[PDB]
Amino acid sequence: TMTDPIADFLTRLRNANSAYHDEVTLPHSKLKANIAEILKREGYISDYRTEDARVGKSLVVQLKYGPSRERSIAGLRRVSKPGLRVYAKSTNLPRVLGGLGVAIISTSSGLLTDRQAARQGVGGEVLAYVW
Amino acid sequence: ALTAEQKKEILGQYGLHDTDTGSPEAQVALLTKRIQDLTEHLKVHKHDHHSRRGLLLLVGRRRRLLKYVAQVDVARYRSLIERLGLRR
Amino acid sequence: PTIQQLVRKGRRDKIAKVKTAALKGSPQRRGVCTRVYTTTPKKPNSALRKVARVKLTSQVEVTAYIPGEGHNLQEHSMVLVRGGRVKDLPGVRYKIIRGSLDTQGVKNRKQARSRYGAKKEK
RNA sequence: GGUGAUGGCCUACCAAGGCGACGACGGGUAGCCGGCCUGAGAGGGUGACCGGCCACACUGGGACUGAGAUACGGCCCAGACUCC
RNA sequence: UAAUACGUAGGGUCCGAGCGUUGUCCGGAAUUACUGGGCGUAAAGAGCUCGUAGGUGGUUUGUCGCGUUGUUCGUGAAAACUCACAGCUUAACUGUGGGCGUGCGGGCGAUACGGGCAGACUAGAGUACUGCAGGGGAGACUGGAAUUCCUGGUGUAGCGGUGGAAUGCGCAGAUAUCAGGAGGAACACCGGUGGCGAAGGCGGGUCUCUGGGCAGUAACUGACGCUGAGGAGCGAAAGCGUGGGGAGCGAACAGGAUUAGAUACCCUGGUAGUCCACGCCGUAAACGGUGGGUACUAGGUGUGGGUUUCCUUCCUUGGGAUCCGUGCCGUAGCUA
RNA sequence: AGGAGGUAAAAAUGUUCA
Repeated sequence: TMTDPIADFLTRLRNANSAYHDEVTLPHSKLKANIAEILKREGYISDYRTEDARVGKSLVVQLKYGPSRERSIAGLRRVSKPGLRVYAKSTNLPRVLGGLGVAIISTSSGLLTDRQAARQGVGGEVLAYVW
Repeated sequence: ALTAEQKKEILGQYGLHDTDTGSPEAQVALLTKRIQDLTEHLKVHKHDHHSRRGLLLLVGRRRRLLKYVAQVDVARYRSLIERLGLRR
Repeated sequence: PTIQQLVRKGRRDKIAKVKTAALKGSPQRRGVCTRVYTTTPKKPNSALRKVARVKLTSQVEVTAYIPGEGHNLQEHSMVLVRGGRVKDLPGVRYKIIRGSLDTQGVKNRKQARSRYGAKKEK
């Protein structure tokens, strides 16, 4: 069955970005919403709406493309998977794409990039690389 | 192959409230009746492997449900198995 | 595979085959030539390749090539055996090296004398 | 009871338990480590000098002495070997 | 026989009191891949299911702070390694100081994620109700065609068989034809890129018993789910056992033919077996050579089952929407 | 464009480096 909606979310994003879709609807989770907020702030998506479905709540990500359909995202990669959770200390955080990327880190200071995590001196669960 | 009357009979005394079917108690009761009927059917027709497989599936479903009940509250599990004549 | 498959069963490197087992960890061995003789190589090559069945100090009897032009070897000769593959000779992995207290150097070697036990003449 | 000390360590009795697929019990191999070699690293291999710990002192067993004993250059016994 | 690969000379090159060889280890080897591989055809998906342990876990509230993370303390001997300095004339080496000591234990914090605990929810899963399709399975009974055999007429000299023949069957009345009977097995047409089943596989009809699936309703429970080591079960055909049966077919076997030979292809026969009952076996190109579950990612076109809806003939397999299937084609992507 | 089925009987092998 479903085992990580984080990877589901990243995959919906990746496949829609490959197919040049403008929207991505999926189920809602507070964690996925926070991830979408990070992606919005780092500029990998245009916006994200949280709306109501027939049963629960949905996330509608308005993706972003340039004028010549340049994919605003070039890759997504779940890292802390179920079955193998990976945790990063503040020192050995990962540099995605030589730093031009963004690693999503879950910490007790919240959900924040590797840059923010190194700034705040903390680390935690490495959810994704979203160059 | 149970009829609606036999089902409702079972649900009366193994269901929690009037309209419950999905409860583990009710499901286990229904599956127990089906298992009895199918077991007698097989004691006659021993070479009905295609139905014995369905029997095994129902057995697994019943076991899963009883596992859920024992995980939730053990008194329900005990009352269920002693009221149905089950071993575990 | 999956991570749980790995933590259960793990990775096992393919077992490297022990080679030159007749030496038994030694670089060389001493042995008596039990039978000096000549062998015919594989099909593309043809020659009369000089070899010796030698009974080493490891309690192993192996075939060993005799490089160089000439050799003074008879049976009952004390010989020093090294490793080295001779392709055209299939069933052999060991060579004999000069300066073995019987195998004197090759005559008139003047380029690669160290590999054939030849002293410098001056 | 015994020990310096806890403890089936030992003993009488009592109960019938304890360990095992998370690999008991067996078989094989091996002294362990800091370290060393390699390798981008992870890792692999290794355990020489040097330094620490262990074990052993012809084999096996045993205690005595003593603060302390595997008591190499100590004791007792048995055994193999060597010698008078 | 015209060797830059052998041997020697020159000459060049790589090192240099060393140079080469052997042995051993690592590397290269992403060649056991955690970093860092794969399994349609390259080696690689168990024959398929069930299910134990285990692994894994939808949405959400609160809490614990176990994992996790931060900080601090102690320890992580010295030597080593590394950085810097200093000293043996330099270097090696040596020393000094720091770092390292990839960790562990205590203390003090954070609580996003995982997890535990206590709950909540319905989108997964399962149940109920209504319907639906279906060679799903088992048992019993039963039907007609056809073959073969038997009996009896008619009927006479060939039939059969092949590439061509011959064995063979017949002339004791065969083949053929008509009628009747016995028995066995398989079920034409329907019947197909069709349906069902986990797979194997399932096709005459009826009855009985029985399993699974799908759609719709959303009444119910409320993550109960997924996978599944081992294990258990099912598991074509052949085969084995016991007992029946035995028409046809038919390994073996026997003749005939072909052939250089033919232990074969072809022909004529023909035993086990194929069939039934109960059981063993437990394999197959058990193949989609593709494990299961879930989510997403262009479409087109057929077809099977079901729900609805719109032109409305208000005829209607007229079309559309949707769920489940099953096929062909074709993007992106993937692929040697 | 619409519409049954067929026949070729058997007939082997290939020292050298290439």
